[PDB]
This record gives sequence, C-alpha cells and structure tokens, in this order.
Amino acid sequence: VQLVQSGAEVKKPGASVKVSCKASGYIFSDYNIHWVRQAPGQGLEWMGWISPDSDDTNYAQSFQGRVTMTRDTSITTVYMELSSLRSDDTAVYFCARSVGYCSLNSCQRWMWFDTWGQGALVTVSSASTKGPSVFPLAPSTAALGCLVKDYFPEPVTVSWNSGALTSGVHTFPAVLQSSGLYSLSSVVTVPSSSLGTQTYICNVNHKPSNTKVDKKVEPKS
Amino acid sequence: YSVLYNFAPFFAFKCYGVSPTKLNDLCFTNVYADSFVIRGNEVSQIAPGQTGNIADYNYKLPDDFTGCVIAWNSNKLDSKVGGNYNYLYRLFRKSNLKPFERDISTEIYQAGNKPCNGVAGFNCYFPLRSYGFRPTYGVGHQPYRVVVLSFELLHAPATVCGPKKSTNLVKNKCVNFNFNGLTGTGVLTESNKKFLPF
Amino acid sequence: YSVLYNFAPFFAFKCYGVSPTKLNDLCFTNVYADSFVIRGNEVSQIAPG
Amino acid sequence: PVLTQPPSASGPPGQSVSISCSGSRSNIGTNFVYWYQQLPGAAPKLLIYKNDQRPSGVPERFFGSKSGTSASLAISGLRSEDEVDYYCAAWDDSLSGHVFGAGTKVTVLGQPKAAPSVTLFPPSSEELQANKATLVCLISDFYPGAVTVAWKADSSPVKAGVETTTPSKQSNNKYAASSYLSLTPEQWKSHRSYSCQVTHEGSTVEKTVAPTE
Repeated sequence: VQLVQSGAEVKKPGASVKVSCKASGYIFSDYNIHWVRQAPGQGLEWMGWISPDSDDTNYAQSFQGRVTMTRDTSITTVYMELSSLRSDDTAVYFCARSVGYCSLNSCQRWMWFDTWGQGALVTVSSASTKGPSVFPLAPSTAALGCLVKDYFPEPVTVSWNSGALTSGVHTFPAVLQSSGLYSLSSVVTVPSSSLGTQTYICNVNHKPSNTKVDKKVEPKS
Repeated sequence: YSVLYNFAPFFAFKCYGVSPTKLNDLCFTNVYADSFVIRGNEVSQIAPGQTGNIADYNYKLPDDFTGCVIAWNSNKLDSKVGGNYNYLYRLFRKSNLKPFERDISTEIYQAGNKPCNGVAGFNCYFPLRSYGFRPTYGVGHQPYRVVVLSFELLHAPATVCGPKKSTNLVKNKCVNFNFNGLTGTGVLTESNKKFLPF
Repeated sequence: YSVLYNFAPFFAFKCYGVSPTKLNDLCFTNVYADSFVIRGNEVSQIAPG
Repeated sequence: PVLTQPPSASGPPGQSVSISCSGSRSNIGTNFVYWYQQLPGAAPKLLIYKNDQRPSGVPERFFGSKSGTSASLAISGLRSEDEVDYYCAAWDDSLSGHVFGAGTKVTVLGQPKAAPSVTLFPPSSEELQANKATLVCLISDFYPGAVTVAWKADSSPVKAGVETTTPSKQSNNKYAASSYLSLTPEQWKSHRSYSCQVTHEGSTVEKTVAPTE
C-alpha cells in the first residue's frame, strides 16, 4: 500500500536533519525504492536509488556526496540525512517505489514508479521560535483586520469568534519581510450597524510555543 | 568434484564428451565457467548441435565443446513475491553470434533499408527485453541456476583434477600408469633421454 | 524472409535438411503452405518418424 | 537536464490540445517515455507508459505516443482530467538517471474585470506607546492580479522596507493583494494622511484616512 515519510518543521539553513521512510503492510525486502524532490514552481528532480537488501547505492550528478543513504532491515526503515541545507534544493520528498529488484543501468528502461508514497514538504529558514505580539486595529459596510506579526515558523491561523463567524473570512497569500520575518493579517468585512454595540475578538494559535491568548480589537481613540 | 551435489536435485548432468560418473580420475586444465539464467522450457537447448532462438544470439555453444552444464530450479534465490527484472537478453542480431565471443548490444536494430540508429515510433525494434521472474509461471518463466563448464584436452600441463593421493614410484614391473591424466600400459625404467627442461 | 520477423518472434524455428540461416541465395519452386493448430506438447511430433 | 515543454497550455473545452516533449538523442528514441500527472498535496497518478498499454481505471481518451526524437501527447475534453499539470517522464544516460517534466500548466476553462477597493488600516494607539508602527493595507476585488506599489504619504514617499507578493486565486474566485510596511511611529504620525496607490491600469483609487481620526 501507500508509504509514509516522517519530516521536520522549518529550520535554519546550514545544519543536519534526519528523515525516515517506513513501509506498511508489505515486507520491505523485495521492492526497489527511489527518491525525488519537487522545487516550488518547478518540476521534479531525480535524486537516486538504494535497496534495503544489499549495498547498491547511486546518486545524481549534483549531490553525489552531499547526502548519506542508510538502510536497516531490523527496524524496517530507511534514513537519509541533509547536511548544510540550502534555500533552493529543499523540497517535498517522495519515497517512491518501483516493482522488481535491480541496480543496473540497462534495467532502468523497464522500471516505472507503480505507486508513490506520500512524503513531508520540508523547508528551511534561519530563525528560532517566538510568539506573535497581538495589537488592536483601526478601520479605514466597513472592514476590520487582525494584527499578528513575527511568527515562527509557518503557519498561524486567525478567525473571528473562534471560527464561528463566516462574514468575509478571507485567506490572503503569505509575504516575506525584508528582515527575515513573517507577517500576515486576515481582513473580514462587517457592517457598521453591529459594530456600535459589540466588537468581536481575534484568536491566534502558535503551535510550537503554545501561546493561546485572546485579544481585543478596537479603533484608535 | 564431490561438493557439487549439495545444491538441490538438478535438471542437468547430461554430459557430452565427458562422463558425469567419472569426474576425478581424468585430469585436464584450462577450465572456464560462465554464469547466467535460463527460462526453463529450453534447458536442453544448451547443447552442441542445437540452434534455434535461445543460445543463438546470447551464448552459442560450439559443436566441439566436450563439456556440460549444471542447473537446477531457483525458487528462493532470486524469485520474489514482487517479481524480479534483473536479467535481460538479446532479441535481434544481424547474424549468428560466434561461440566464445562476449558481445554487448544497446543500439537500435532495424528491419529495413531505411536509416535508423536511435529512432523509435517505427518498425525499428529494441533488441532487449526484461525477464519477468514470477511464481505464477511454474514452467514457462522461472529463474534457474545454470552454469556452463568448458573443458579441453590441450597439450598443456595438468592443473585441476581430483584430490586422490599419489603412491610410491615402482620400477621393473609393467603396470598401468596415470601420469597427469595420461593412460598407458608399460614398464617404468630409468631413462637415458636427457633434453633441455622445457 | 526478413519481413517475416516483424509479425512475431518465432517460437520453434528449428529446421531439417535445408538450413534456416541462409535462404537468400537459394532458389526453388512450388512451395507448399499449410496451417493447423497444436495443443502444445506435440510440437516435436511435427517431424519425420 | 530539464525538458523543454510549453507550460502555458490552455483552451476552451471541446477541442484538441497537443503538447510535445523536447529531449536529447539518448532520452527519447532509445528508451521508453512515460507520462505522470501529479496533484498538489497528494501522490501523482499514471496514465501512459510504453505508449501502447494502459493501467486499470485509466480512460482510453488519453492519447500519448512517440513517433521520432520527441514524444507528443494530445488531450480532448477539459472537465476534470485536465485541471492539473502533467509531467514528461523519460530515462537517459546524460545523468545516469530518470528525468521529469517541468510541468504543463493546464486548467479547466471569460471572468469579468473589477475595480480594486483599497482598505487602509492605520495602526492602533497601543503600538504608539510601544514605539512601533506596523502599517497594514489590503486591496481586493480585482481580476487579473496586476498591481503596483507606491507608499504615498502626501509628504515624502519612502519605500524602505517594502513587502508585497503577487496576488493569487482567493476563495471568492477573485484576486486580493497585500502590502505591509514597518516604520517608526513618530514618522508615521508626522504624516497628516496616508493611502495605498494601486492601479488596475485604468484608475487610481485613493482613500483618505487620517492617523488623528
């Protein structure tokens, strides 16, 4: 059946990260396994292949010695490492399998990726982990937004009345700051008749640090 | 030649030019061994005088070969539940391959007078095909542990033969002697024939 | 005879008497073409004797 | 290397669109080319391999075959099967490995234009006492996405620390731009008014919002 791949979160470039691929259902001693990555805005790029039964190992022409492909039948998993990750080659990794069993160049003509194991999309960014600093907001039928800035890493979600409101819930595309920071602000639309009595709140959920605090948005006075 | 039988019952030992029962008394030299696989329906095709599609474009056996093969069924060595596509073979050739000639073929074969060196989508056919080793083909397509052995009775000193121990030299009695695989009857005496030791 | 290989790879291909290798230089007349079917275990039965 | 295929392939449904995969000598002709369709966030799928035999569940209407040094594929009927990009799959000895396509971006098939509506949101007074000013400004309700950035403050236009990504497809089948600014609160309060100059090639919308309310 389908395969899985355990990844990591967004980390700083220039370090080492360990991934894994664990088989499910079948015995992981008969199937050739491949690797491939898809850059954002570009097609897939071939990596290489190993087999978890013998010492057959091949790489691409660009990453011949950058990574190390390890196998272990006892734990029934395959690990690879990524030393000194860049900001361009990081991509989603497919733990692709091919039927049969060979390691020959002429054998690759009759090898196709019959089923594709889903993987983890991994990215790299130089930063630690900190919570956003929530602040109120003033408007310009009107519209109001939520102020969340400097969140690490992606993503953070905001909603009005803890997701129980559907009045103009909008997802703006993410931007990148010039000082290596992240910032977003979703904007909803609310009529001015209901604003004069009750003003809604904004909720922010920073998963890596568990900072769940309720803020109040209110126009400047 | 006695450790050879611990690798399951065989579909082989039909030997031409040599006795499979007597493999230790005779002595020879220059033994060459090659390893490949066979489908199963043409096990007897590895024989002198046989010429078809198998063993005509991959490994042609000469008529004067005076040797034989060993082969038995492979049910766990390389056959897997997911299949095995390791081995390939040559489909088309311009002529019959000469025996004892290793050859490589990757270029595109053509079946006409039109120019065709790497062009596909036409009558040009790839001369290679992938073996599918599956347990669902009991006799039709199955891996086999076939290995060919070649022997020749050349005028060379004997190197490889049976581990049978020698005896003490005896003179002045006509007996049968086995000197480096040479069989003869006569008396052994001191010889006055002295030549250059070459 | 080179066009005959395009249909299918020949299974049996053995021949008695005339060689199946060299046939372009051979000249003859009045050949016979017959067709029938075989279960599979009597392919060798198509032989003299 | 990378294969050469036209990425901007589109058209109304009911006709035939043909795409050709360019390649080298060893890539197409001496090997068997394949075709992979991939989905975002999920595993890809197989439609064509060895150009003559089809998988289980793959419709016959897909047509991909090779007739020379460059394989070609044709599509007919754009309802759901042509909503996401395809990949040209082949093998060669240039890098001793498999090669993948660059992505043939084909969607399903116009949409009327719309004048943008700028919504400038000045920062609250809580940032003023915290010595910060995170200026935020969102523009939506336009198609297609093509906007310019000009932070006009009616006194001195400064583009130091400007961040703006291209608009994409939103949930309301439209485009929405984003523009953020960070500056000292004193220079922000020095401006008597602020706006976000965005033009959809035919108008310059300007909303006058004062920081002093």
